Amino acid sequence: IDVLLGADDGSLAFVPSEFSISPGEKIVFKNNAGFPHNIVFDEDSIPSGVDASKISMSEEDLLNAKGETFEVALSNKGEYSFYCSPHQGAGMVGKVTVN
Ligand SMILES: [Cu+2]
Repeated sequence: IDVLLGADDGSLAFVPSEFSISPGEKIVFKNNAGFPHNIVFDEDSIPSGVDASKISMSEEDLLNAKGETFEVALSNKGEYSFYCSPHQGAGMVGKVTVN
């Protein structure tokens, strides 16, 4: 599944922001508008035992240019909350359910 980082009208949002996927399905986050952006998984809001480090960008890492991607595959079932660190306050947050 492809997820846009920033909407086509410049809104600071993940498009889509809430979605479900099957285990092993790849998520391709694509830098679109209002960059820089990043994708960070909340360590307190992911399934028990999962290493946030294996699926997240560092809060200091950034996708700076249009078209840059971050790809991740999730295996453990459950809900995962994620956000864009510089735009968290603006509401650039999401949640993926692995079912
Ligand atoms: Cu952002």
